[PDB]
Amino acid sequence: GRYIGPVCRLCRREGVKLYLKGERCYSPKCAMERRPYPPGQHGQKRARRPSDYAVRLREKQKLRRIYGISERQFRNLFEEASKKKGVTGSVFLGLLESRLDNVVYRLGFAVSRRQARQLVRHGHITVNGRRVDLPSYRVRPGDEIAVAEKSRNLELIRQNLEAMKGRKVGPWLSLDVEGMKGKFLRLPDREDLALPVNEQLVIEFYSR
Amino acid sequence: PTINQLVRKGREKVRKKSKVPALKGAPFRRGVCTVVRTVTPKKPNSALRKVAKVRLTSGYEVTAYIPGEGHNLQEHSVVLIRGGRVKDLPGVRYHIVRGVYDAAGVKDRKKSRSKYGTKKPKEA
Amino acid sequence: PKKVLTGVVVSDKMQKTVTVLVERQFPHPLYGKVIKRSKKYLAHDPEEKYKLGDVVEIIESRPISKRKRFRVLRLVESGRMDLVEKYLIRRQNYQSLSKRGGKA
Amino acid sequence: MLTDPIADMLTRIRNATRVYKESTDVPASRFKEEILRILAREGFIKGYERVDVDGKPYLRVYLKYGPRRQGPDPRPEQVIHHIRRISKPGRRVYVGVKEIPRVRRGLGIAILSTSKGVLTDREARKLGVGGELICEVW
Amino acid sequence: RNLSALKRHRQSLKRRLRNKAKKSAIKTLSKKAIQLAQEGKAEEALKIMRKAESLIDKAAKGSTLHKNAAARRKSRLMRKVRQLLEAAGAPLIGGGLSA
Amino acid sequence: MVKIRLARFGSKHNPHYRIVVTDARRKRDGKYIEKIGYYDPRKTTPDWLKVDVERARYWLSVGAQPTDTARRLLRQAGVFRQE
RNA sequence: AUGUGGACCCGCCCCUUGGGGUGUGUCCAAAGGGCUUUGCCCGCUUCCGGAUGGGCCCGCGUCCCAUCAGCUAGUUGGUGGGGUAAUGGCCCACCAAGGCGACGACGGGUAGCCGGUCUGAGAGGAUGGCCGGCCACAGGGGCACUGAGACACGGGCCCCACUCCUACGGGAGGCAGCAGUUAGGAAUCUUCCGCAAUGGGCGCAAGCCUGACGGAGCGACGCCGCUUGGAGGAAGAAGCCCUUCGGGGUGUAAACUCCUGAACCCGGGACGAAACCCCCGACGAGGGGACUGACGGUACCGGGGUAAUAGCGCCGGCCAACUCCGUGCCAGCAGCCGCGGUAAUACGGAGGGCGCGAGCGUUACCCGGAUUCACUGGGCGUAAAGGGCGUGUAGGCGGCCUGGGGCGUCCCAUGUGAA
Ligand SMILES: [Mg+2]
Ligand SMILES: [Mg+2]
Ligand SMILES: [Mg+2]
Ligand SMILES: [Mg+2]
Ligand SMILES: [Mg+2]
Ligand SMILES: [Mg+2]
Ligand SMILES: [Mg+2]
Ligand SMILES: [Mg+2]
Ligand SMILES: [Mg+2]
Ligand SMILES: [Mg+2]
Ligand SMILES: [Mg+2]
Ligand SMILES: [Mg+2]
Ligand SMILES: [Mg+2]
Ligand SMILES: [Mg+2]
Ligand SMILES: [Mg+2]
Ligand SMILES: [Mg+2]
Ligand SMILES: [Mg+2]
Ligand SMILES: [Mg+2]
Ligand SMILES: [Mg+2]
Ligand SMILES: [Mg+2]
Ligand SMILES: [Mg+2]
Ligand SMILES: [Mg+2]
Ligand SMILES: [Mg+2]
Ligand SMILES: [Mg+2]
Ligand SMILES: [Mg+2]
Ligand SMILES: [Mg+2]
Ligand SMILES: [Mg+2]
Ligand SMILES: [Mg+2]
Ligand SMILES: [Mg+2]
Ligand SMILES: [Mg+2]
Ligand SMILES: [Mg+2]
Ligand SMILES: [Mg+2]
Ligand SMILES: [Mg+2]
Ligand SMILES: [Mg+2]
Ligand SMILES: [Zn+2]
Repeated sequence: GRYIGPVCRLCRREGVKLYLKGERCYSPKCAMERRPYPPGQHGQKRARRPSDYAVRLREKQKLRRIYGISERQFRNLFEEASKKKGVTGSVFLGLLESRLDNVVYRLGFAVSRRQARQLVRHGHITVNGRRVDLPSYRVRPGDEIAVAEKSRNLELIRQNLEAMKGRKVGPWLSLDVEGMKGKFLRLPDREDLALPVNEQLVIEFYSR
Repeated sequence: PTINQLVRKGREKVRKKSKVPALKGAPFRRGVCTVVRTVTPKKPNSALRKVAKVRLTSGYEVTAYIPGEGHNLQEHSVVLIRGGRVKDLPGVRYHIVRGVYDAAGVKDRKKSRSKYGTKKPKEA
Repeated sequence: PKKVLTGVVVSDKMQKTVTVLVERQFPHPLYGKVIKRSKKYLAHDPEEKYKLGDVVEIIESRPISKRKRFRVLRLVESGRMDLVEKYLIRRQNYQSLSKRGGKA
Repeated sequence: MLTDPIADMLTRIRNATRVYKESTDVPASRFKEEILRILAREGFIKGYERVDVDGKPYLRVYLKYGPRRQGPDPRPEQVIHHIRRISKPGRRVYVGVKEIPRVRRGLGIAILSTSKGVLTDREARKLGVGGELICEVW
Repeated sequence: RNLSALKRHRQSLKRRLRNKAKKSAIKTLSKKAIQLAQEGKAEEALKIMRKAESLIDKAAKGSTLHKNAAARRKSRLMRKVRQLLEAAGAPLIGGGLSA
Repeated sequence: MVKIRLARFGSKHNPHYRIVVTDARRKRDGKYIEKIGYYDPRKTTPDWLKVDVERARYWLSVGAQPTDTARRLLRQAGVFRQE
């Protein structure tokens, strides 16, 4: 699956600006920019008061599409954050942020998570030295995520990591631009993430 | 009831009455068609519904709805059965599986195709 | 530890054997209430010594016959036919409970 | 005959407070006393005394109520919202110390009888004993 | 076909017979001893009880008896012999018995 | 008789045995008498052989009867100190 | 024959069920083989002890029907005897006349039981498939032999049923072992490799045997990981959407802008395997390279490299998603309520949308929601539910005070609760 289709139609249905096109979503043509109505031939008509289901459903899809993930993998992560000790709503977000495909995107090796995903699969990313090619591999803390040696001279990286000069990264990552090797210091707290998402709903959605 | 009464008598549990003796509690039964009659509906419906009496390998003789537009069920066509109550014909509590054995799957159907057992149209 | 029960002799009508009645109160698995419940043991009495009425200690023994696996250890208190009468009337009820009537 | 005298007392009290009696007379027993002793100490009554009534021994029980309230129905909040006989004759209820329940997250109590005497929930757990569980009160 | 552990069958038969005879010798001697005691012929009854003891203990050297099975058989024997003698006998040769 | 041997407990292509006292008539992977150690023949971990060496010598003392492999492993942990 | 010793009858002491000691009497032992030969190896005999395995007995627990209420002749107990490794009516002769049952005996129905498994907030409900433990069976029914152990799946005998041989008298069989065929059925795999690993049987060993096992094969049957990368318009021989041959949507979504490189090609290439054995040292000495890989040239590492499968259900309410045309109580839909009678978001198509995605639906069955058998946790004036009324048997239940006991109840320690 991986969805893998027209991403900006999902920017639009959920209603909030979404970074799936990673690069372009910053230009005045994110389609959410100056066309912010849903897809379809009812895109622009007046929408009635959604059921509580709707509300929870959408807030969940909103979250799942951010990280681009099959519901299979997603619900597995969620049950695991319930079973787990600690406020279960936000243990979720920490697990979701601990995904390698995502940690690569956070460190601006890639412009989209999607791009970052295909970057891992093609063995361009290392972890503690060794190669890893699983988008779902879980980064623990202390782990040093490098760019592949042979991939060091590749186009997209040369470009992408150069534009990473200047930029800051969340206070749980420690990217080093010289030798392209960030470090995963800490599981991110809820205030760290500026996700346009109300996970309380997300919990409540599986609370059915 | 008193505790003592409960200790003496107990509660009594419930029994499942199954609305499908397709026997074995099997999920499908094979059957040989007897009649391919037509039947009228009740309460507030009117039409001519395609039903079939079927002789079962479970050794049963039950009527069974033939879903879909056109069918090809002769006096002796063999056929598969699944559970399914037709709300309108009373005493019809099974469906014929369109697409298996002698029952051709509905032709020219583009929409809900896995029911009605029709192959992917050759639109390639 | 060979099990040791305590009970009431309710029968002396056997050769070197005495039926002992052992009562056991336990609380009910689902309904919580304590329920009395009982069982008859045939016990070995090698000297036709124990008489109908007394209360004896019964002990787990090497078998002595078909359904006779206990010997009579010591005696607790002497006579008390109340227990037997209780056990007697209980039996007498059965005389009814059939097709007609009987003794209540 | 009066089958469960303890239950009767708890009721007798429940019944008296709903019509806001000053005090109520319950037939005396060493046991009903050791309950009121707790009921009193945990602040649910003003206390009890051993009045004689046509020669036979009772226990006058002085009940507490909240302050006079306002709007329609000025009647005061009860201090005994709730009082329930739990172990009843012919369904006796015993708890181990591990099984002693938390009543009202502890804004209420549970009187219970132990071989260390009659105690509250907190009293018993501190003392590490279970017993027959007489009643809830919150 | 022909699993050549039907050889076990051949042997089983061969043995069956060895046991079978060993036992009949005991049964016929033990009987004879008892029936001799029950006549007060004591010297003759012990001279023969003693044979029967041996055969028994011997029987139990191979697999024909072994065990407390032989012990049993001896216990049943000497006990019976003494009683039929104690109906007026006075254990003459007093071979196998200790009075 | 009672033996000391290896009972297989790994995964396909991923063997781990448990060094086991058991009656020889038993299933290989069935009910045993006592576990007394384990073996990771692939040494995927720095701890790939471990023997309760006191206990090993106990069972040996009353006629436990090691497989030739089990004895290797036992020897290595220095059960019988051949010194 | 020798009697270390052990068995047996009678005694003697301790013990207490047949545990241990002791005395006279009686009875009971044995096997040889190999040598790198007079001293080593494997054996043999009796006894005591350990370890492992097992027999038997007992308490408690273990589904449904009372439209099954009475049951029982070895039946219950006894004395004696047979039998066993051993208790026992297990069996036998004789004697007593008992034993069981509403706390469900007798009968009938169903079923291997458990560790666990699914469900559930829990109490509970449901279940016993993989794996592990126990029990029972080996075409059906009986039986003993052999033996430490069997009443013995690939041992024996007899009877029955079926199949094959038959010179017609008589003989041969037994996949519920691996694989395989056939039938039944909605439905369930290869007549594959290997003795390398673990395990077992025999052998001093070398070895041998092992469809135990370790592996491979088939099947989205289940779980987990993974790919299909993604930046552009729209002429109907019966087939591109939305106000009458008309107004926007599909949608940044492309058959072509770079970038990466599943498949596929080439090269290296394993762990699992060190013991058994030989050698020094004493036939277990830190020496054995003595040798051993089915899986398999697979996994894994490196070099080359192509833009490279998408489906299925759904869109009236419950329930996330609406428009056009066809149809006109017809064709049909439907889990429930319900939709279709000419303007149908419910039928059939189309565009568009929603959910999931190597899957998606349907059927079937279990728990759930169901506090709808209610212990937690329900009810019965009128909704279903007080017996037509009494008497009282069994049972359930029991005022105040004191003392003993400690059965219920509570507490501490400990043993078990394997994997
Ligand atoms: Mg042979
Ligand atoms: Mg001799
Ligand atoms: Mg069965
Ligand atoms: Mg429930
Ligand atoms: Mg068969
Ligand atoms: Mg048979
Ligand atoms: Mg043998
Ligand atoms: Mg034998
Ligand atoms: Mg058998
Ligand atoms: Mg066979
Ligand atoms: Mg087979
Ligand atoms: Mg078939
Ligand atoms: Mg297979
Ligand atoms: Mg081997
Ligand atoms: Mg296998
Ligand atoms: Mg190696
Ligand atoms: Mg070898
Ligand atoms: Mg809706
Ligand atoms: Mg439909
Ligand atoms: Mg219309
Ligand atoms: Mg429609
Ligand atoms: Mg619908
Ligand atoms: Mg998958
Ligand atoms: Mg329920
Ligand atoms: Mg209730
Ligand atoms: Mg109700
Ligand atoms: Mg009425
Ligand atoms: Mg009524
Ligand atoms: Mg009335
Ligand atoms: Mg009464
Ligand atoms: Mg009473
Ligand atoms: Mg009382
Ligand atoms: Mg007590
Ligand atoms: Mg415990
Ligand atoms: Zn966007």
